[PDB]
Amino acid sequence: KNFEYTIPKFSDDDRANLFEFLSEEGITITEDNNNDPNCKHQYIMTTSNGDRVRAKISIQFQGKYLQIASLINDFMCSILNMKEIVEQKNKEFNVDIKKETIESELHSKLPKSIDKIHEDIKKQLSCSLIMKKIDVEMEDYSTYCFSALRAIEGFIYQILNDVCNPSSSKNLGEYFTENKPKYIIREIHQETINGEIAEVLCECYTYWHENRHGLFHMKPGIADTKTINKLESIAIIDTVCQLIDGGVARLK
Amino acid sequence: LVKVVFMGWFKNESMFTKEITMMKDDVQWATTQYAEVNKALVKAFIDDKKVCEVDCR
Repeated sequence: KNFEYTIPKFSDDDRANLFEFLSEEGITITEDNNNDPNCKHQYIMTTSNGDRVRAKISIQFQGKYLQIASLINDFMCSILNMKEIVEQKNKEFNVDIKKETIESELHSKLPKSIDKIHEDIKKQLSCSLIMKKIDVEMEDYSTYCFSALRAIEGFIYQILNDVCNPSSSKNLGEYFTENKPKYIIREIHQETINGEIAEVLCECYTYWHENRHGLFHMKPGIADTKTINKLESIAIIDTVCQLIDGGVARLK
Repeated sequence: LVKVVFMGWFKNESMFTKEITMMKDDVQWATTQYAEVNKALVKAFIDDKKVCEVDCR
């Protein structure tokens, strides 16, 4: 599998070198020969498994395997600044928002989980809650789900990460196996996971996986222009927070 | 918040397409999902230009 991602702007150095550390744990990056030259630098990003990647120039990656792909993504969330968005929307919209308002909404959403989950997650959830603030009706709400789904996905890692701290840094499916109702932990991990932790994980994963599947499965031969209804989105955003907030409480 | 068109190719060379309006920063992730779910190669275009690509066949 391969990928290419082209990022406009970026780093201005700060972000890039900034970016690299995180990848520091743990992949190997080395400069490489730059040929035709709108590009200041070219790098190769490496792994024990056999990954490869690229650069750079307002930056581009092409890579052999997905894994660096994830890391680059998590970071960009990391860049993510809440205050930051706010100016944009109003500029997008008439509406003026006290950002500090949302947390009220957000805190309200995760009464027992607010301070027990990674900031990264909050940011995604907070993004999803924008919808409640804006009166204007809209064509598509899918984006709001996307944030929701992202949060829950992270939430799963957060648990996974603590419960099993693995060099491998693999993928969610890996931990999980299929049963006709709620999903279950792969047998291989049942030794280690094997909890009420498992139940929380499975409850969450199952919600994510199907919704992800519902949203992104495409029929071959089709050119979808469909849109996601508001209630349609609310159920999801709301449902997720409950799982997250609920999970934390249940796993005191 | 922009309109994006996703284009996908299955292993069998069939094709799929989607138009969504969504916040820009989610596009790659989104692109990633389409490919991972359908085992497909997906390219994402904004304003007629290709900003992201992922392949999972």
